[PDB]
Amino acid sequence: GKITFYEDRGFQGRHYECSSDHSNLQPYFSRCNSIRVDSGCWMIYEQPNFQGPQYFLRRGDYPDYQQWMGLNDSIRSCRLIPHTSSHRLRIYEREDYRGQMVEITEDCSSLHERFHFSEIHSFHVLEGWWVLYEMPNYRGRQYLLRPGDYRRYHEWGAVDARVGSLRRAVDFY
Repeated sequence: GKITFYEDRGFQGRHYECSSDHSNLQPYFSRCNSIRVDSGCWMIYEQPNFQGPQYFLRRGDYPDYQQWMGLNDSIRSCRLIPHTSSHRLRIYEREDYRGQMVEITEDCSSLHERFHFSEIHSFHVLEGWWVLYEMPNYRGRQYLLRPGDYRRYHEWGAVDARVGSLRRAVDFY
């Protein structure tokens, strides 16, 4: 993985090239207004130690923070999302894996419209890392999901229960 942060928009100003996880980016730049990702899938955060609002980045240009749907130019930590050989997850109508269920292996752009049940309250990530979005079409607040149990919203770090879309974190070979 390779990512480069720039202090000004349009890839201008002081910049820092990165190839691994950093729990504290403060020593490298005080503001981040544009990012260019050369390889790998990344999750950037507003606070150190991967805390606070999180954002997903793929290869390519992010000329402004609005490109990654950020709230401001304060990025203090980054995570290179691990690569897995596959992706698999179960979606449940009720908490604690109760109610109707569907097992998926591909992206879902609208959680409340694609299945036979519209209420969504728990997830079981069996394989691969995914990004859960608050709104449909991969927008709104984001929550990175690594393999594990998510019997209720508190488990994925949300203070809100609103969900809308789900995408697999995948990069080319």
